[PDB]
Amino acid sequence: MSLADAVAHLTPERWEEANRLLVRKALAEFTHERLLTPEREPDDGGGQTYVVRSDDGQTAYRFTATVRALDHWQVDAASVTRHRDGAELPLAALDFFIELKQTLGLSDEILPVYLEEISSTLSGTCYKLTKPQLSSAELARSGDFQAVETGMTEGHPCFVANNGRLGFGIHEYLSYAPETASPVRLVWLAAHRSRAAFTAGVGIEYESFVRDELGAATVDRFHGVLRGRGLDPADYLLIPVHPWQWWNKLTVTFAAEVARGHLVCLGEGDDEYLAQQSIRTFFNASHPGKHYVKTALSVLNMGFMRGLSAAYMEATPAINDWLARLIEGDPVLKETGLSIIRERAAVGYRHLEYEQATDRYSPYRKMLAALWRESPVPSIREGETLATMASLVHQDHEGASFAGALIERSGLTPTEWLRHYLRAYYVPLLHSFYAYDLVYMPHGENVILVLADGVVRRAVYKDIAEEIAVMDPDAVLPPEVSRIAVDVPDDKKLLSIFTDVFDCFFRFLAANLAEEGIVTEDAFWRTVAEVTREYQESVPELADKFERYDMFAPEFALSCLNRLQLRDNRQMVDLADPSGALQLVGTLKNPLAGR
Amino acid sequence: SLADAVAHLTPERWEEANRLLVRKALAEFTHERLLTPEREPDDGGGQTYVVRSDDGQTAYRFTATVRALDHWQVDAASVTRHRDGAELPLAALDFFIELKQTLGLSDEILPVYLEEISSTLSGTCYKLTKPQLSSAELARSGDFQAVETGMTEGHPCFVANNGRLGFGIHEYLSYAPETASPVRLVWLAAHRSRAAFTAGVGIEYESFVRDELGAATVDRFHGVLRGRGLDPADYLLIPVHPWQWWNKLTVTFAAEVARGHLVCLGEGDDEYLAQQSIRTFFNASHPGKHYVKTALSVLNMGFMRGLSAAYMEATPAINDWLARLIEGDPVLKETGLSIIRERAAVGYRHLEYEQATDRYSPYRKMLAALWRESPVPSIREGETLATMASLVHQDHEGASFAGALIERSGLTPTEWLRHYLRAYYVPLLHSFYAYDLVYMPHGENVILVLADGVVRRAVYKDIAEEIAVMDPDAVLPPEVSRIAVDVPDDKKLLSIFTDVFDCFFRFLAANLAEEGIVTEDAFWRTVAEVTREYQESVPELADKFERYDMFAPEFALSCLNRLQLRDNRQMVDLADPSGALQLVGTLKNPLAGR
Ligand SMILES: Nc1ncnc2c1ncn2[C@@H]1O[C@H](COP(=O)(O)O)[C@@H](O)[C@H]1O
Ligand SMILES: Nc1ncnc2c1ncn2[C@@H]1O[C@H](COP(=O)(O)O)[C@@H](O)[C@H]1O
Ligand SMILES: [Mg+2]
Ligand SMILES: [Mg+2]
Repeated sequence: MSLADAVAHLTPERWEEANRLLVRKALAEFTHERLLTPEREPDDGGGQTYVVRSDDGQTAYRFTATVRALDHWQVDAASVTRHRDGAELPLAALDFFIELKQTLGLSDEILPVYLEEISSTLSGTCYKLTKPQLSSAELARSGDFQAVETGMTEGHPCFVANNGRLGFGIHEYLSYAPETASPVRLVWLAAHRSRAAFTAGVGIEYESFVRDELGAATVDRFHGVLRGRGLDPADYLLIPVHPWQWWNKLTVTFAAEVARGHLVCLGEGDDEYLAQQSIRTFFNASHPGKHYVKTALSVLNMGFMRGLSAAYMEATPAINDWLARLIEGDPVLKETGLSIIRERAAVGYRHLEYEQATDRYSPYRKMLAALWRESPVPSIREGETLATMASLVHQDHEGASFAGALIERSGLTPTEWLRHYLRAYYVPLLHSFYAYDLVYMPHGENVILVLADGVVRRAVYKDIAEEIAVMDPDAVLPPEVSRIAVDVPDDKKLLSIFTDVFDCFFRFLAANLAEEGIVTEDAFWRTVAEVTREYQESVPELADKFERYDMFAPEFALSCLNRLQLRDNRQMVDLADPSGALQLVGTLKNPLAGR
Repeated sequence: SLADAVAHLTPERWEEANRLLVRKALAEFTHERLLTPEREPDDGGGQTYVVRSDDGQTAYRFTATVRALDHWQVDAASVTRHRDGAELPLAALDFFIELKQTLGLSDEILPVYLEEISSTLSGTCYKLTKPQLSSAELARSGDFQAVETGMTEGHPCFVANNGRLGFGIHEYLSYAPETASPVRLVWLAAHRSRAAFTAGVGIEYESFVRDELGAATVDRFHGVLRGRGLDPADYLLIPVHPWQWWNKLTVTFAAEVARGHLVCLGEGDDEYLAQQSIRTFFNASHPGKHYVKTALSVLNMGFMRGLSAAYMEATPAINDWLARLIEGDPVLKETGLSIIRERAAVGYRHLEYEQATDRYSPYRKMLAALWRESPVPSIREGETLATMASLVHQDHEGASFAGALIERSGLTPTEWLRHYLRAYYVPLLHSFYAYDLVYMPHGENVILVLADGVVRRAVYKDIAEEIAVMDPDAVLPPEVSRIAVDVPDDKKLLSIFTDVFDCFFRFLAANLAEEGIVTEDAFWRTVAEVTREYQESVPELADKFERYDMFAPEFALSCLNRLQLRDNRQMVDLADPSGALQLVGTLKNPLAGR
């Protein structure tokens, strides 16, 4: 049955494995965020047994872990056991959360919805366990950008409830989840110019842009659909839409717009897209050189509804143009090879009645918008391949690091390999901060690596307009881009590197490379220190600022990521409050300290 | 197919949908005293009124006839909208934004309520594309399900009444009653450690499910379980709304599917039609077989339409108790009253979600089903069935369906009304006065048995979850004592005044008067005669008749729309219905001085 087929990945054996992996990560990351304080229990062999108890005291979780730099808890999956009233019990993620509800600060309101997000994340793991199990070495050897993108399993390495996609029924999961590599056809709407606005970056004009993307034949067909209803194509702008968004939302929530002819259904476009790790961003699988399309998707994932703001679209291209120009202008960013793939164009729809009915923060203002982003594909030479930076912290079904496999392929020492990666990825971030007070959101999903023979040649940053900030409230910026100017205490500025790079990315990378015996934490962090010191030696003009915002400070604040989602799982940061949802809980030892 | 699904959404149908809904909004919100129209005298022969927005800048203008029970027959074709001196299109979303403060819609509720408005309008657009049958063709047809799927209005008080929120447009087309789309149920095997089946008198499980599905189907179901390593003895069968399977059970209850607490058995062979309640299915393949009522986590008219696993245990016993009571009472026998029983019920208890929520949680209403016997086997040659909701049906010409039953009968409007009141309304007087027992007897909970256009007898449904005994000291069989309630004495007769008079007869007497069929005076005269004739026939309750006075000058105006507007997600709250009631002054009882 297509009934039975749709749940064939939900079996006791895979459910067990899924629960073991998720509970392993719960113990590790909730210990990192100091929600749990595991108690040391009597010397087993040497490298350490621990116990975590329920709110109750009645249910015990025992495991082994190696504790690594940045208060990182490498909890052994195979070691986790559960005990109550003298007896062992099966590992069960739902029971974990009910049992540690108060320990974890889960409100009565959030718990039941959080458990849906857990339930959904576990299903996805079960789905991923049914797929062909490719080693880290096979995936590296493939050189296949979309094989890597869709082969990723973890998601965000910190958030536990990270792959919820709540709003997807099972059939929609199987059609739309990145890990399915299901081909998707975008739904195209005509949107009346009384309510839709198209914004073009330098070098973009609308009529040639849409003809390049859809082909002149499809544009002609769409013009015919409007003439057919007695409508003038000049009156309308083209908006591509996530099929989920069209069938579940715009046809109901925006029925008035469809009925009135403010919105007209044109059809599917021909090209087959693959959802990326972000879910609502599509890569063009038929024409890899064409643009990604970022769609409005009113689905809950990882602390936010994944809509797209019609208001932010107006400035989105200008912000990208400014960033690209700043990068071509800077000698250090040139040495580095840094580029972005620009958000090149954007369209937004202003639902006039919903604006009248909602504050400017409502998800109802984020139901209909899209932007186009350049493919990195046309920029690579022969011999080059592309990969999500997320791949560096990927471990295959045998625990083998994809970073490890790139090191193997490269023929370089681990530390030589790391120098090339850090020069490409990390040095731009240090220089953007010190020279321009510029920060990004540089996790695994927002960076693409260009690889030659297993070596990182250069990094490509994406997700620009909605993520970048300038940490100077009086920054002189072109009018259209000054909304990126933020006021942030001095106190918290360098947390952009310590939190987003060190605690939420390097911590996982150094640990996977240590556990697999490829390179010691000592040599990992020496290498970061050295590249850091060499960057600073090459720009003496910024000496004063290197001392003021010290990368080698003894300590910096623990910023907790799960704590945000546990306090509020629908908007885990108020996008309307002065960066002040951060949950800082004491300090971490800086691995760079004394270098 | 993309264009096919939105083909009902056109400017002309959307315009007509908005006109109808703003007409009803002006009407019912005026009835509930949220609006106070001003009289702009055209003559002094009455006629013409204005309502302003919260800011006073936008003016709504119409004509109405005010009838008994403060019923505002707002003429749909008269409604105009004006701002800064210019005419504007009637747009329902704009109506609600403009009167947000007047209507008491919170910042939190407004945007979700507007979705329910948008969805209600969409439905109207879709009903406007169906073959426009007249009340006379529908009444002549004798087709139970042509009538059921032929209704357009929905609840005649509630404006945001047909939202079905959580249906995507594809789901609207497959699942909404007005589509008459055949549905196949999805069958799950539910492990006995979490599922419990309960049977009324005369039901045993194994013969029951073979009767419903056939021996071959049950055998195949046993085959899917043995194929998987599982013993069929360990499992019960639960039928599920495919929406609930595809969107909720396969995701929210993923742990149950994966562990084999729930096993997917496939679709059932028989075709069902969604009834007006949306999650109750009539068996179109075998009309004589059971209705299936399903758990459906969608928002409609002030509630989620899930089904409580906890209430299923007592459902059949409450049904058996009411049937036996009806069978034993001479006044209820003379009336011809019967119920269609909720005969069987299964409930799933999700133990982890129990640990995580309080007993009121919708997480506990996600997997449960009951079976309700069909009325079809009980009818004789010459008899047809119709939802009581049809009496207040008006076709595309404004012609009352009740009117068309009167014409077919050859009876005077008044003779016709006696038969209807005897079958439907007397049993409600006798239940209150003799047993302190009330139902929820709106159009969707009553089926009429029809001979030659006449109401011969009435059949009640929605039983276990609706009925009350208004007496906390009632001695009732152990299983059925949860229907015992403490209601203040001064609110008891609101069961008749609110649910029958203000929420049904108000509409029926106005439709009949406006079409010129029979006057309000003669309508309410007949009601008063049948009330008096009931009371005369049972003199031992003379003292309860003076204590609960059906002919009192006045009773409280109980506002239905005010509840949905205060809370569109659970409009009646915790375990205290007598709690959320919004009483705003009084209505002139049309039985006053009779
Ligand atoms: N490895 C990953 N790192 C970060 N985000 C990820 C990753 N894999 C998937 N995601 C998802 O991508 C989205 C990130 O959005 P943004 O933070 O704007 O880049 C969220 O929905 C994340 O759950
Ligand atoms: N004419 C009608 N009268 C009452 N309820 C109706 C009508 N048409 C549809 N319904 C729906 O039927 C359901 C009534 O549920 P209940 O009150 O428990 O029988 C609601 O979801 C109503 O919106
Ligand atoms: Mg992103
Ligand atoms: Mg009902």
